[PDB]
Amino acid sequence: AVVTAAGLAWLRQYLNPMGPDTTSVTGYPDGSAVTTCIADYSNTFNVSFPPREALYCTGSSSSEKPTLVDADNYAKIDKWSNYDITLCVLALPMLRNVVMLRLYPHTPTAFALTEQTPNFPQRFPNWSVYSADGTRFNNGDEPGYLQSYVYLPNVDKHLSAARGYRLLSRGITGIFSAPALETQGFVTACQYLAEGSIQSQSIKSDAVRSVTVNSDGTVKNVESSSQTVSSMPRYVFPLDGDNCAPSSLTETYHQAYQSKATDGFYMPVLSSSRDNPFHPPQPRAIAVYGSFLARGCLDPVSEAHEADGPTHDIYRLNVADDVAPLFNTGVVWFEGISPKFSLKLKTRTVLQYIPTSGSVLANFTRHEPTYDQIALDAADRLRNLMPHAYPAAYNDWGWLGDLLDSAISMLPGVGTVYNIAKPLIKPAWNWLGNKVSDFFGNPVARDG
Amino acid sequence: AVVTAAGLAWLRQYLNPMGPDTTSVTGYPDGSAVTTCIADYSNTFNVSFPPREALYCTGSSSSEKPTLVDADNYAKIDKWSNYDITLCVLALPMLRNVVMLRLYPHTPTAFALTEQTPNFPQRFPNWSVYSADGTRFNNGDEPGYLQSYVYLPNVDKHLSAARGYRLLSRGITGIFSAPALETQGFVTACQYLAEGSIQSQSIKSDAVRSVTVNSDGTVKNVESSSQTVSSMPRYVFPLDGDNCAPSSLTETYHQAYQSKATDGFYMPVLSSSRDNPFHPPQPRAIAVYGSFLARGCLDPVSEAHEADGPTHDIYRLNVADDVAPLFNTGVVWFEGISPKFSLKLKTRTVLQYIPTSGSVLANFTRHEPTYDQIALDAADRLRNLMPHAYPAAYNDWGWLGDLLDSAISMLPGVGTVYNIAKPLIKPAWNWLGNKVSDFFGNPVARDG
Amino acid sequence: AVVTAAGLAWLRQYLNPMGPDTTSVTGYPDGSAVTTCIADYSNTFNVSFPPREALYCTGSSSSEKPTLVDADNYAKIDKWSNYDITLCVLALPMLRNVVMLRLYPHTPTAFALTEQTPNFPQRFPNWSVYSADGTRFNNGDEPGYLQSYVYLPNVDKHLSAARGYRLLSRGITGIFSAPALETQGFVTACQYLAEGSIQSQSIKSDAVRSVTVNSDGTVKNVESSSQTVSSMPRYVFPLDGDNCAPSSLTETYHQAYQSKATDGFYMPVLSSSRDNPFHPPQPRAIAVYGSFLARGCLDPVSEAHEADGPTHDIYRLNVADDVAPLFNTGVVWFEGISPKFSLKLKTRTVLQYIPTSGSVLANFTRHEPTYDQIALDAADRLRNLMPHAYPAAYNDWGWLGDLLDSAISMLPGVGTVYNIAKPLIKPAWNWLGNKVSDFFGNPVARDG
Amino acid sequence: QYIPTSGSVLANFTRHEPTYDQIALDAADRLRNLMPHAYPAAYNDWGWLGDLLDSAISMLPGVGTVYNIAKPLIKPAWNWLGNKVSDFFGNPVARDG
Amino acid sequence: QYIPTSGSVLANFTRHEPTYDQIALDAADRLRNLMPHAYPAAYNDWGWLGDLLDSAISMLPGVGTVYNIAKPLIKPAWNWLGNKVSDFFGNPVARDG
Amino acid sequence: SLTETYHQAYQSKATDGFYMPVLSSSRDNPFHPPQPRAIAVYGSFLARGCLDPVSEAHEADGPTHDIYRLNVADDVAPLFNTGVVWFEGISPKFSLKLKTRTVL
Repeated sequence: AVVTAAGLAWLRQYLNPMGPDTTSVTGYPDGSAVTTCIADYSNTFNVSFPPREALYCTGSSSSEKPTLVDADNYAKIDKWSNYDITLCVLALPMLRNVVMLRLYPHTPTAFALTEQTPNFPQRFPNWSVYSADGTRFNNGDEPGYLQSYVYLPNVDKHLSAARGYRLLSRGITGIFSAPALETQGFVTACQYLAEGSIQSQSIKSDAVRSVTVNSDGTVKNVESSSQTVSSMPRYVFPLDGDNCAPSSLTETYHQAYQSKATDGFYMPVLSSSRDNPFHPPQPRAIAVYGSFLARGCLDPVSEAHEADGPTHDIYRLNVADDVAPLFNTGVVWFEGISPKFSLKLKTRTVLQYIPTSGSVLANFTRHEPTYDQIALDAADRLRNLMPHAYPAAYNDWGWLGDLLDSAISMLPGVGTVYNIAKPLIKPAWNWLGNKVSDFFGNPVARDG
Repeated sequence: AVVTAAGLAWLRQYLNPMGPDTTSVTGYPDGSAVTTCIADYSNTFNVSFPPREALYCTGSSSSEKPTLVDADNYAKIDKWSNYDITLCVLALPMLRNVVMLRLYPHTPTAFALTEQTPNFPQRFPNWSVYSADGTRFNNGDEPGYLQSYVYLPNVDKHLSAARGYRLLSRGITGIFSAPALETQGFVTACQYLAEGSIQSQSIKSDAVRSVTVNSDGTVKNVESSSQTVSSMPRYVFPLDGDNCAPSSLTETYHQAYQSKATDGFYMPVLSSSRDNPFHPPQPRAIAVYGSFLARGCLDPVSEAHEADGPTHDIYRLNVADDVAPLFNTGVVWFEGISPKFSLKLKTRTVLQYIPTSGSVLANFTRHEPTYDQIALDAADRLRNLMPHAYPAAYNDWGWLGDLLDSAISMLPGVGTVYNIAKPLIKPAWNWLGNKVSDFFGNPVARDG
Repeated sequence: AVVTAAGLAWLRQYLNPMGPDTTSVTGYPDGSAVTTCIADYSNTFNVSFPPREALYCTGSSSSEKPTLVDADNYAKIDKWSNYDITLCVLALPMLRNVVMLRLYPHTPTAFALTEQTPNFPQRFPNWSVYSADGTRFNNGDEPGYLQSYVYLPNVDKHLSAARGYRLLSRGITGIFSAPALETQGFVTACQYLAEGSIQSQSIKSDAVRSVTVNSDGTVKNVESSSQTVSSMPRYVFPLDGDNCAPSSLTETYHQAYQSKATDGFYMPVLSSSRDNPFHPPQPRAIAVYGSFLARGCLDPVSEAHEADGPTHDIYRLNVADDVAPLFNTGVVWFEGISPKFSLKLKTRTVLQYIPTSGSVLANFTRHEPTYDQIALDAADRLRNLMPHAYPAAYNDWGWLGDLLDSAISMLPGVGTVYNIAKPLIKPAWNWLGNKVSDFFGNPVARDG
Repeated sequence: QYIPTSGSVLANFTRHEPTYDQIALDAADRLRNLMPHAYPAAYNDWGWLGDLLDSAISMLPGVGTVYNIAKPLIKPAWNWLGNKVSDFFGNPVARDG
Repeated sequence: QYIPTSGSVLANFTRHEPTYDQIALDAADRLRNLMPHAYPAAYNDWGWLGDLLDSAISMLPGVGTVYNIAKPLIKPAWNWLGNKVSDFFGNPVARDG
Repeated sequence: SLTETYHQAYQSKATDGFYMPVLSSSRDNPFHPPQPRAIAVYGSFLARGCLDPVSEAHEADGPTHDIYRLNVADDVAPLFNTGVVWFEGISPKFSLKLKTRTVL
């Protein structure tokens, strides 16, 4: 009839993963009564303009050969460094490869992605170059942008030796800095559910064509193996790549965060469902689900055009992972950034495991199978009204917890004992104008 | 603690889409806080016995050639027109292609469907003929029945330029008429959840068989490519085609509607779940999931029979669409109808969009992110006791809303303020006998 | 505001299927308002050490030929009968093939399973032999263990003629006996959710290699059909076969049941979710989802290694069924059993159907569409704290129902009228030590 | 009703509600002798049936009666041809329903 | 606003809220004649607008008035060049916002 | 089109007939002098003309709509609605008694 302490702690870490108060770590409030190990991964990366030595090419040049460093086309990228740039991070729900960084010479019209599968995508300290025309880059081309993945190795090691898993919470912080007189820029951030699924695209086999005109060999096997089959199953994400542009996100989502670049960002990525069931580790090739080109049987056609129906283009990422379902996909855009910037990324991912016997996790188990429905209902109610992001320095929210959670816990059904906790009003997060008010109208000091 | 006005309006349009009071249009009560555009499509079609000029054939005759009109086999169909006929409409949850009409010379034993993929299925003003033996019809055969799809083009155009969608409500009205002294007939209607899914049937590749008996060419590539792979993914509907016959539906479902033909029908198709999450547009080839023929590994067998396990026959419809999940499939049967009938179909589909930037929908957005749990709980409670269909002239239900919704909104949990609203009793919808009573025992005037 | 009688009866049969009081049969408390037929299958099997006449071999020997009896290698299995043995039952959620029995000469390190698809798996009265090295057994090999499936034929016949189904409850009882002075042994039991899914593994096609060196035939079709496609869809179960060993289950699950062998066991397998929606019959080849061997694109690689990513080994079972989703998988281990034992298995499966018209079920329909949310919430709350198994003779629990259900029904939300029912404490099920206490601290008489 | 044979199909659809009632059987005896032989096809859900007719008649059997008087019972007139039909308590019926 | 043509795109985005109001139209007439022609680009979300200006003016039309007095209305002085701007109720405005 | 566009639109079975009291669209009804003129129905334009960047040579042929002359002259009552009905699916041997009342 009242929220427990464990449920409240879980709610606090789920809504504010990077909060200074969230020192202890607690599991999902369903009391699964299973030996579980809750792991907390905190990582920091100082990303800046990459040097030439950590910059590989994805074209057919590095096809069978391992990664090829740029053959001193780095002059063009220095030319980029002359002017202002744009920096995007895409936080897909992938467990490892927490975020994908991308550097552009100037703001793109849309989040384009290469059709051909890239060669050797690079973990963060290295990058991989893509051409201006949306194609893989070989040496002697026109560089279009740089891309890299931020990889957590310990997450891989632990997901290896685990019977099941579920991601408890994840937050990303973006402490931004630049030399004085070069702080100009804007930061935009937005979350949105991009629910992927295990799908297989429709492909075609190759018909065999043999002409036996041997004197006694005249079989003439001309059979058509050119039928339609299914490619290997891949986890496809329906991220609206054509609408990941900054203005699109701003006008489409009203919880979208906007500020000057120096404020950084802080995205506590949130769920999109009520329940968080355990899942077995299941790494799969990730792909981004593009737009279809052949309508096919969307219009009156014959059987000959039955097969080539509405087949969407699939962009292979050449990256394999098991994703956390039902979590939002986040994305920011640091547009108009000085080239000699410095971004301190700080990611905190806390997630639960069912340890495998004899594995490492078996020595760090925790038996606190607490049950709580009030906390889950409150999480459902808040998910739909919490801001998408915050300034990087914004933590330890006074309204959070003793005020917001208490004021909202009275609403669920009539599971309420305290008559009234506190009236709740619509906040106004005008970070650009310094006219920000919290959920109870109390003005916030933008300095803190 | 009380249902809002927006939640009540949504409930009203969800339960009574064709209601005269439902003039305003409102979105789903979850307050998604996303720019949304709610579109209302109202369409009217005067379907009657088709003339010869709008009647194409689906056999191999129209395989590569476009649609072939019937080569004056129309004499047999006139022979149909001599006697009474039967008319079925199948309202699958497909977004476009709202319903599928079908004309039979006499009542079929079951909803048979052709095994071979038909050639050029026809939008409504045209029809396509199928043979009596359940096969595609070429000219010079025995016509078995006529089939057509009712297509909404604006729905296609809007679903093209939309990031996400969800179907808010859908209703179909069947105003029936016939010349005086020819009103004889019966109408049956029934809804039932036929939850389709993206599945791929198991098919076989073609083994290559080459006999190199050339003097120096003697490789003899005899490798068996005859392995088992997956066909292209299709959205399959498990509609019990063998049990879509009228009597089957009547005896199986107790909410099934029955009346004399002149009364028409009015089906407000209902959901089958609590939540209605947004989905990205995803047109796929629709198929109807038949019955399996080879048991395969359902019995002790070897590996040679491991592959050909329980593979069900799949009936390709040669029609592509993205379906609204979790909504019921409706079906009626106008049996014993005079051949020179006239049915005015009136479909109203209201559904929500997340507009794509620059698209048309972006100019017609609506920001009313209202939240309501009472309305959703009431919808869950009602879905399970609302009649499947109504007489065509039955609208503006007095019991609906101020009485039924109020009387039921007290039940959910104990989220109740008013002590008692009104006792609720089991209605008796005896439309044939003119002894109909509503949810509170008040007799209804069958005239209105 | 209070649990109904039908909801309470459903809860009782769901928690205690083999309870003597559960004579009447009741459906799921959601009031689906559909004609339903609830079927109860009670089966008894006296399993013992099989004789030579009912013992077939799974190797390539019985590949095209039907089952081959053992060619008097039965001497080795008699040698097994000299010493103590181990007996496992695996209760997967398969509707038919309720359990899978397995006999070992001595306790295995893990639940190994053959990589090659076995030949003709045997229904219970017959068994099938597997080699010691984890391979299929042909005559003249070293027998490793025996395996069989317990098959319910009536379930097959009824699932054939049914539009939809859902499994209401299932219980398995293990009355154990042995000659006097041979009762030594231990019994372990455990349930755990192993949520399977329809998956297709990634396989490769065979590239065609033709060398036309005919004088005029020099086409030289060398095209590579060796691409990557998807195998047929199979229902894969992620059962942690490497951790189905007894000690693993004991230390991993704290609700795991342990006792001396003579006590038998009684597993009321439980759900893992709140809702139990109807599903259409959908038999599929079952498979057990092993462990992957090729990391593939889990590490930086090229496109040539993109395809062969993290592909897990799949163990085909050569058995087809449609499984009940969201139910736990149970497993016991009778370790250190005398060879001349005798186990009376008693399985009770009660499950709901939507009858097909004209089918047999249509004559045994039941219209009691009762609705109850309190019962479902109570079931959710109990699922997480009920013991996994019981001694075979333990039924008719006093704490169950009038005490446990009443004491717990006050917790859900504040849907509570009676102020306090009874305090609830943590039970201690120390069946080995005869110090067992129920949910209210009342000591239980191990004799009853 | 059936008594299922073991192993037969009926054995999976059994029902244990062995309720006993003599009042219902006596009422059935009393009604059998005064119920109309047939009805118009559309005539169902009789208002007089059950809460009225069965209650009004259940007081008669012997003196197995608790409620003093339920409702007076009169002879109905089923003149379906003439549209002058009256039920067991004189209430005119709408031939449409 | 549009009156959609049948079958056209607008037909899928219609809105039925035929609200009637004469007070709003009269207030619009009264304000049109005294509202400033333009504003600084950053000037939005006027505090005086709506709850204050519209309320204070809605009492004037005829005597269609329930609230006795809302707020006295004075002539504003929009001296944007000199940073001496005052709104319709004399409250100085911060030129920064 | 009329049914879905107008919510005050009347629909019924044919036997019910109809009764349209055509209404004004304005507040005032000032007197006007008789002024018969050729009536025409204003169709849809075909030549965009200066709706797009063009020269003077295409300045003249701007957005000129097709006009359908009715070859009928009258003076119309301004500000009154235009009514329209449709008796669809009528038996050929029907009989419609029109009764018009105009007071002016």
